[PDB]
Amino acid sequence: MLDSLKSQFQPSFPRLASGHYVHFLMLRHSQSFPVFQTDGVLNTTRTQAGLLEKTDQLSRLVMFKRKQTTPERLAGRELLRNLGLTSADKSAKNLCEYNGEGSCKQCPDCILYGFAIGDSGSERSKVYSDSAFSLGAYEQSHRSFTFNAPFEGGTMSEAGVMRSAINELDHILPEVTFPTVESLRDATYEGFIYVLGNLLRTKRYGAQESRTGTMKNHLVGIVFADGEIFSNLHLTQALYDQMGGELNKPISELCETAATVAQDLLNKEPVRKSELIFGAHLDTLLQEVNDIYQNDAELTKLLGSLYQQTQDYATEFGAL
Amino acid sequence: ILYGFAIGDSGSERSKVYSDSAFSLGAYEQSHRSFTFNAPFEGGTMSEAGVMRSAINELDHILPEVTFPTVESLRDATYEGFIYVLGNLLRTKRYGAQESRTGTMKNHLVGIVFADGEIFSNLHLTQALYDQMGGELNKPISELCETAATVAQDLLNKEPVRKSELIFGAHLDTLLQEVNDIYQNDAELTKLLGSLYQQTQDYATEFGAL
Amino acid sequence: TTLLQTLLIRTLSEQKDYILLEYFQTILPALEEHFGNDQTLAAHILNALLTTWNVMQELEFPLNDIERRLLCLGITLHDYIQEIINICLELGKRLNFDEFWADWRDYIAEISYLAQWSNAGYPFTIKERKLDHPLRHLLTFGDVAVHLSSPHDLVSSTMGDRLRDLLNRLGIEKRFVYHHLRDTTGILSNAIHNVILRTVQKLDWKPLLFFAQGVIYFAPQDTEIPERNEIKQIVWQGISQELGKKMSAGDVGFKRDGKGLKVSPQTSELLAAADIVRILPQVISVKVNNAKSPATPKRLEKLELGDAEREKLYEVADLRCDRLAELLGLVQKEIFLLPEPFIEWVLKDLELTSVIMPEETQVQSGGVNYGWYRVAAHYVANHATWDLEEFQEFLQGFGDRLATWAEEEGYFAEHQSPTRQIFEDYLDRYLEIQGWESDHQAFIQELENYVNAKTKKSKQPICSLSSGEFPSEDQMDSVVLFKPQQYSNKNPLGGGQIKRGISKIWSLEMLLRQAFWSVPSGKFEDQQPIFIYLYPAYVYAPQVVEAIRELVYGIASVNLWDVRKHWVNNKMDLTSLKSLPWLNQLKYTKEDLPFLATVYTTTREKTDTDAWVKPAFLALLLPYLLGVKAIATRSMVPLYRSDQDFRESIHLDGVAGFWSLLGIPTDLRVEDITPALNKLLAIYTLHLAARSSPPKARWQDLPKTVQEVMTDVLNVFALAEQGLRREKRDRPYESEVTEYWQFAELFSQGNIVMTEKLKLTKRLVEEYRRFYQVELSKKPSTHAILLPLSKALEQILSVPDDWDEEELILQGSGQLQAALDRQEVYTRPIIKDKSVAYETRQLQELEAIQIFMTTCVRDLFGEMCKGDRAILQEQRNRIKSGAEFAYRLLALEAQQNQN
Amino acid sequence: TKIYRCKLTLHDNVFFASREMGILYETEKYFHNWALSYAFFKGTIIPHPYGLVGQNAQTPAYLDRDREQNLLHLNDSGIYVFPAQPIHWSYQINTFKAAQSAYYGRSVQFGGKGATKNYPINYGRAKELAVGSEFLTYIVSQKELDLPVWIRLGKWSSKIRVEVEAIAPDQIKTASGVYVCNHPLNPLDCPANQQILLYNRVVMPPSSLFSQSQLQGDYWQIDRNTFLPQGFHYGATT
DNA sequence: ACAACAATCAACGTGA
DNA sequence: CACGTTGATTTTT
Repeated sequence: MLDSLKSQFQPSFPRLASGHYVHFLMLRHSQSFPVFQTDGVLNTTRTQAGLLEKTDQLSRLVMFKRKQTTPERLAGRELLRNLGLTSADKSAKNLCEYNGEGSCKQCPDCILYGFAIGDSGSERSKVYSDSAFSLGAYEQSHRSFTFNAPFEGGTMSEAGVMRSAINELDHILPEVTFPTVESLRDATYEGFIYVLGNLLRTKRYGAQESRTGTMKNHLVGIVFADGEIFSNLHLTQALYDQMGGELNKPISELCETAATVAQDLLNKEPVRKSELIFGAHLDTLLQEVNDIYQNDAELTKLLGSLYQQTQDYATEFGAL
Repeated sequence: ILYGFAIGDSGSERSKVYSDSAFSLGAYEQSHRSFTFNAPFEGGTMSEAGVMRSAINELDHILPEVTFPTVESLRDATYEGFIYVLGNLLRTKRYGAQESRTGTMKNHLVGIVFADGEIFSNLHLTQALYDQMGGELNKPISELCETAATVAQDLLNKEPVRKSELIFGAHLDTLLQEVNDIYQNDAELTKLLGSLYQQTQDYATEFGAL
Repeated sequence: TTLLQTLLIRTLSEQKDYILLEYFQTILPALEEHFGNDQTLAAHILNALLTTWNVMQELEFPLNDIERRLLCLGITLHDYIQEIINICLELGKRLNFDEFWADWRDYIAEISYLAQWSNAGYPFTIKERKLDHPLRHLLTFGDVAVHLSSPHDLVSSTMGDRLRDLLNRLGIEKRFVYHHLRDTTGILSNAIHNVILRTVQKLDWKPLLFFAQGVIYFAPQDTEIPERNEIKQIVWQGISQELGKKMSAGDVGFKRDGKGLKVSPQTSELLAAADIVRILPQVISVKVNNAKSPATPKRLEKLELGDAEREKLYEVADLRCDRLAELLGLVQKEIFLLPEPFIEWVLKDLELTSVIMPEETQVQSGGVNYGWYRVAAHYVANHATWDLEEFQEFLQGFGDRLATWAEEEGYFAEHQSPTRQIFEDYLDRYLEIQGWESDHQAFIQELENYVNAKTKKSKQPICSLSSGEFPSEDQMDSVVLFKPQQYSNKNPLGGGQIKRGISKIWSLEMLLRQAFWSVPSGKFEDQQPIFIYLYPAYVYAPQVVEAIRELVYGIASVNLWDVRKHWVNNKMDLTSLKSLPWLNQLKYTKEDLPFLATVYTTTREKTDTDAWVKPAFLALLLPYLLGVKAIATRSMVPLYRSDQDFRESIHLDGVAGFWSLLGIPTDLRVEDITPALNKLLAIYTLHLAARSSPPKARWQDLPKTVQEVMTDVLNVFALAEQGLRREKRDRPYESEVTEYWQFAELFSQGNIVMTEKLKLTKRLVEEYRRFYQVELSKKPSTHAILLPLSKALEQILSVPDDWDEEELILQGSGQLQAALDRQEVYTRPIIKDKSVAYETRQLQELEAIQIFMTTCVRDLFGEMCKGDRAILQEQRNRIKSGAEFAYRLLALEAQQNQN
Repeated sequence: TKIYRCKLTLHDNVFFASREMGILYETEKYFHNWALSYAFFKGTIIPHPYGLVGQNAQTPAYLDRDREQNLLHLNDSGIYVFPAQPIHWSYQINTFKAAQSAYYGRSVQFGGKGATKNYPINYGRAKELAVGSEFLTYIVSQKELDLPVWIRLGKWSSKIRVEVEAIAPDQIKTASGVYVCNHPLNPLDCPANQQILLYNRVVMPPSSLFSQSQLQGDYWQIDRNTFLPQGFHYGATT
């Protein structure tokens, strides 16, 4: 598989965006109790239940772009530090720090996910993404769990007085699916392996990741195109309607019905498409990228080349 | 340092032990019972003036031999930090509500996997282990720990993770003894965990709370 | 009375307007019942009535007292011949025309003719069509004046042409004139408007219509329009003197911080240098006031003074050292340019020339000016016999000496006046009186300032609250209502310009808010302020703007506990709210008229839900009471207007998600407000039952109360049981059994599975009530009421998961039969009734037990709970609570209908 | 010559830092023309450099022929987008944060030590336009135009469904006189042979729009209740 | 019987 | 830019 796809990608990172998009179609499946919160509640919005002309509105959980992109992004930076392509030490010549002045201008993270220092340089994110939505309703997709924090002596009382340390917290359930399209513009082949790496290699999202929030990123198709294909909301509303609301289905029926709904949508969207990797060609492509991420020699080679390409972009067209 | 803090001045620290909610391998219906409890007066009856106490209620408790597959994960430890966390996993034995009366458990460590990143969720190991048994869950704990070992190795060969070391079976029941030999020796443990204290106090003065 | 009656009857003056008062006493409260629920027909008729009454005052002959009544009735009927005289009979009696005048049915021919020719057998009583002349021209003037959308719509042809030929046919020699102000900045906009009003009344202008951005006036035909260069100097003097006296009293323009007392940039303009130094003894007597932990001992400790001097000072370290050190500090920091001409004065106008050398008074680090705290502590130690009030009498005289001495020497500058200049240019862009010359704005400067906002050739930051078309300056802790120094997308990224920018216009506005709302500087945002703006349905009459003045300056601080109490009492008829005391002859006549009518909540709890509970209620309420259109927002800057905003009656910008979970729209038409208030008071009256404490409403838990109500509708009864548990009451009242059920029916209304579960929980109990009836009069336990349902659920939960539904139905019906036969015979409706043969009582009992048990195992367990015991175990508690409320409701319904 | 009625539906929440007050950053309820013009035509017509460095990294290139990210390319392509009218809207106020990438985090005061430079340290609240919203714009062009059925806008590059119809020559008509525009309109793009008689304004970066205006000049009555200014082009007042 | 949390998230001034 | 410094509000039957 990967040996055939090497034709599609750019040979080196371009200055101007050229309109080659590789789109990853995924179902992110909740595995243990994620908490996609801001403002003290699970983020929700009213939406129409499905594309077939409903009167019927539906409150669905929203995983914002930040809440999914940053856990992918940071799981790339720790891989680059483990390969020794970047460093955490302030005295190293290849230091990179995530947000401040100390952000690199060369490393793969900085070129694919972007940076903004100010006049000393900025770079646009090549990884495009959207806010993901629960396939079902909030009322079906959450439960509220009490927590307490007693004295170590096992008691809510100490010295005869009670601690105020009790509250509820709101959690998403262990089967909730978030249909997602992640999209990568104008990437080199190794840029596609780094980003697809993040999608498969990162596994925790949202708050309290030390204790909760595992998700399984099931990739459902890869689609090469001249442009943007569809939104997460539009895929979710199509997928709800293909099921007619019988949301209580096993993971593999939910992934195979997403593979045919994706192809039903791609046929209507007006962008030309070079490749549509689905089914047994996706399962061989996934095996061939798993084989890179398990091999020390192969991965240090590819990510070494990515480094070089991004260090060359930096010095030729980038922030120098 | 290893399990983290977040109250007051002097900042907050993220847990280097990463943990997740664990699931019963079997269904709830085969895995629980409701037991009535009461509380009479010390006089041995539910009355002190002819009136009833009525102090009667149910509570639900998980049955014995119910098994919860789980992966605990430790990030960026020193070797002494691994011995501390692994010590907690082998040395703890009570878990639920009402420790004083209930809730003993037996942790069988089935593997230790050194890794470039996260392996599978607790739920995924559970759903793999149920399928491998065909739902025939009335099997002894030795056969169940040996079935968990082969599904964990099947799943690990499908993870985009470089695996530096994969301690299982006869190498793991070697290592578990070499760690029991630490936790049964007053000099070895004091030295090791004292070194950890220094390591964690130096982390604190160098990068942490100063 | 209704709140709308209460506000309106204050605006009238009985000596010659009593007929309009008779209307507000009787037709008005019926009007807002039928027409009150875009635009509302009650607010159209009220503004139409009032505008025709204001037009009537100009007529050169007085309209007859009988004909004034015809105008008042005809203008109400106009929103809809024997086929129409009956539609006037039906609607008049509904609207209580009788109480205006009993005579009206005589004049119904005319009253219907004015509201729509031949007599059709109904001859007119009013003498001749010379009396239908003023009546018809009055009525047709109001019902076009109230349809204007901006003050310009009388010079724009669409409706203004007919307003002139109407006024000419009325023979009035007045002319329409306007003012408009395009740019709408809050209190400064209100001040500009009310200074134009106070100016033009001297020309005998009289306002006829009010709009959110302006006024239309009847003004004489031989009057000069006021000169542009004159209303500029008038409106600057108005705003600059009104803010001037406030800074002089000290409630604005000064702030205490750790480097001592600060002064706002605009204080340095609006007060001359000589003025501020004469006011400082009074502003320290307000702004320097901490007697618990004053600054002087803390300041002297860090001086490390030593040398056996320390105790001479420390035994007199008190607030009266601070006040003097703070005065000397601000005069040194802001009034005098070189220090040495002034350190030599203060050290000799006080008696400290010897004790303290000149240079040792200037010791500082980080601006904290420690040296003056040593100076003050010597003067306060030497004169230690003083108290705080005889000290302030000293320091007032010391300031006036300093003031006179500074200006005899000339040691202070005639400081710049930049906010006057930019304000004169703000007026030249955005104010217009009809017949002013006007220019196209140079919008290039607004772009040029944005293009350079992050480039070295910009000296001060660009405004964070506007576009930057006027000169801007850094935000100050003593000017703005919120944090000055947080990250900005408008300041350059990675630059040292960490303070944000404010236009000099918005700097006067934030100071006018400190001065006239009396809110904190730099700290008001921590009160979680949400602002409700009461915009017009395009037009207000002068009496309605006076009515909205009496509201926004006089409205009571809402407490939801008694709004709950007066609505669960009065049987949830929302019309009850019309009558409650929402306020605290006109009483606010000296305050400016609200062109942008703002009211605001303040909270001391930290969460977004705690902020929104009063604003959300008030933003539904005020449109339901007054027919006004409300926008609720967190933004201190108000929303820029368009015709799209008016397409709903209410907007709520970013409500806490409890709103969306309930499915209330974040913008509402007038048809939607009574659904919305019912759902909002239903969630409040359920949250104040459970997840509350009697003095502490715990609105931080309203998101937990709503999510439970929406997840499964039986939680409405689980919460009613928690409230009974807190109140330590063993059973609900008869009222509670229908209240909490009408709430469950309200929150379920749109949902198929909730309406099915709520119908099922009634049916379930209505089935066992065929064979078991404990009488509630005997004060039975929750367990006795639930005897058959508890024995059904325990059966489903106790059996192995392998066994069939048709086995469960038989085993459980056995346990129900076994239990029933152990109760007393009066509890068993089929067996107690001796009228029919014993085997037929047994046969009817067995089939009644079987059908109930079939509903438990088939529909409750199999369909609803998915046939899973885990999902039933979570619900066991709320199924039980829902069945107790169902049993009490079925019993309350039986004991009524058995009559 | 051609006119396209384009209605924009938000498929995720849109943020622009239009004004800032303390912890709160908020989005104006009208999408500015120049923002939508790059959302439609950047990469297809206007260049899209992935990187910036220098003065070009914090200075706009809106109407500067010397730079590649001009809106003037579109003057030469014969295309003009108008600003966007909100048909239906809602706001969500949602917090956003800085990540603690290190195991240890100190809450640092903005402008304190280690925090002395303008970056998004700490936290803020964004008043975003929500998924529950619909906006209306018009594109006017002199050539049949292959408009993208998806665009991205704002601070977080948020997806909009564009559903588009060409307004056919049977239902538009051309006229000249005094007209109430009733759509939004950017004063910088106003040519000679248009003059603005009345306007109501929405104060907004980079430059204020009109939300309502009365104009004198040429127009197209594109349906029986809206009138669109003819001959507008980017920066025509310069 | 009894707790529903607990903290932290500048605002300048002065000299070089 | 890099040193230094430390006060304020008013209250939710």
